Amino acid sequence: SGFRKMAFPSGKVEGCMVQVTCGTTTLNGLWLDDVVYCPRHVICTSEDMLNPNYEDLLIRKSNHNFLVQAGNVQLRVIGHSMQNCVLKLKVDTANPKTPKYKFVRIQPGQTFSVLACYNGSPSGVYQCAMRPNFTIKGSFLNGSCGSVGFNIDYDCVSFCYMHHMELPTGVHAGTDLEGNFYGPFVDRQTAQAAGTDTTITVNVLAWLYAAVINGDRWFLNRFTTTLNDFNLVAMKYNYEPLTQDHVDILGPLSAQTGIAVLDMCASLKELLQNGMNGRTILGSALLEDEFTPFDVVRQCS
Amino acid sequence: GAMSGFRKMAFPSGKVEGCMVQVTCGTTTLNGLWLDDVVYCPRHVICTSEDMLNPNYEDLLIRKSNHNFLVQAGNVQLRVIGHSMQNCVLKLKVDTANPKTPKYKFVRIQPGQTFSVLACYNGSPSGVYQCAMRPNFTIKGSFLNGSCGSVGFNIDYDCVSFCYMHHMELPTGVHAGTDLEGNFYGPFVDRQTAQAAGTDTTITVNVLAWLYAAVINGDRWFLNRFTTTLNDFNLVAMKYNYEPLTQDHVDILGPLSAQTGIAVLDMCASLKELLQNGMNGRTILGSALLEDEFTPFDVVRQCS
Ligand SMILES: CC(C)NC(=O)Nc1ccccc1
Repeated sequence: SGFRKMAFPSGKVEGCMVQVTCGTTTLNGLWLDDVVYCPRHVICTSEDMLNPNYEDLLIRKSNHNFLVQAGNVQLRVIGHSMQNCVLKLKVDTANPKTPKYKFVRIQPGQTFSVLACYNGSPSGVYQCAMRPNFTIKGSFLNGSCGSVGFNIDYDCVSFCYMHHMELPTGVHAGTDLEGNFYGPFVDRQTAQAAGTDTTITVNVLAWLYAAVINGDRWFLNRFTTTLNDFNLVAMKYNYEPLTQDHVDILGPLSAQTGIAVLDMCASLKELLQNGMNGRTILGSALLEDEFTPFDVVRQCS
Repeated sequence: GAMSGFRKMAFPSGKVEGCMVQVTCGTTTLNGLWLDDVVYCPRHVICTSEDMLNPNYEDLLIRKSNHNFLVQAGNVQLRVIGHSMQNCVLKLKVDTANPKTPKYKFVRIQPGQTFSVLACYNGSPSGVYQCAMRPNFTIKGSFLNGSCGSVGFNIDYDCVSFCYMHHMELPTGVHAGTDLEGNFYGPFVDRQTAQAAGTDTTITVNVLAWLYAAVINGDRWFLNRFTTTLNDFNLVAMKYNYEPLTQDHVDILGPLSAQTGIAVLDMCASLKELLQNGMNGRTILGSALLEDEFTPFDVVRQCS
């Protein structure tokens, strides 16, 4: 018993963090093989960062512009290129601490760990989910530009996120490791705000399934709803609509607890309309939405 | 501001990952901590299921030889050249010093203080989380199976301060353990006899540090114009199962009080009203819950 949210052990990622400096700007880079990955906005001054031509500003930088430092050892840039919003700096030295790794792109509602870094130094690690509005909750004290998000599967690190900027609303925004932004954001000093966030409905249901596996059962009722009717009530409460895909992902938990997905959806619809009336689920008075169905399957199976 | 939307973080775990090993005695398998040429693990690794109600560890240990213990780091078998007991922690000397040994200390923590736990299974790091030593001397840990010997730690200036090792799960869902010198936190014993955690309380000094942090970051809806006496506050607080506040904790919040202009007992009056009215969907620093697992030490350093 006991459901604590956990981040992946960060050691494999710690051995890849470096410090990247262009002019006055300093931020974190990801050193894998003989390439350092970092946000492309490190080559911008105050003049440039309003509507910059990144590819034109980038060719006109040499290789020695870039100050790459890994501990006390300065890595030697022997080439640079751009891939969407990530700058790629090929260096002369392969990282001997390079782990088994992959670049993957995740979907809103999926969870990963972030290794918060400052000036290339790892400061802390936390578990989070990609919000439905494609932002990640976190403060200025939860990593600066170039900190990465990742999952670990087997012994392989799946890099899925790189932090590019902190929005004023206590959330940050970024890209995958191929430079494609998550959400309608641009790497520019312009008026940018996150849309209205919603609650990740499939994750709440995963969490309610976890509560049932830990014998927290008071909220279960004999009723079922339709996917159509559940969605009607869900959106009124700023919950995400549930898709038939989400229903299928929840399949294994339904088979392991005996609670059909639309059976559990009736309990969650009741929770939304009446609250918990002074009760708790898994020890919390609030519904958790940063546990994927697979997070529960790992921890509770 | 700086801490708008702050999430709690564990320390980067890599330095501890390098010290985790698997310790087996007979058919019992759990985690050990490999520092220099010593492996530390719970002493009940030497117990059978029948020993667990009333193990005589001194008796069980003297019947063990160095070759009773199987220590494994990855695919490498470490060879035990000695064993001794320090309180509830078993200490296995091995013939190989851990080349990944970080700079480290053994420290005992008080309730309310925070640290990270590297949850491990079969010597293998599985996950990491940040927590506080609860006032009832337990920690709320992961689902678990065989995470005994997982350690809790702080990192400061690349030196790892080891403060906790997991020993047992109480019937409540919470966990109990020792410092790295083998002394339990709280009144628990490493036996399978009927043990129950006391009624847990909210760490009030940590809540007040959190509310102060919210004020530095411009989140001010919960402040009132009232103040209170320390003993009027403690009368109300304990009725909400909040931990009593001492002059020590008043002093500890002193820097935050000076940085915001809000006297500690002023904030206490604000907290008293929060407990009265409740946060009912309203958020502080982006969190819909009164956080009690962030210490005044961390707030002052993150809000210079
Ligand atoms: C509750 C919100 C902030 N999320 C987290 O706390 N993730 C996290 C995971 C492991 C250790 C510390 C934190």
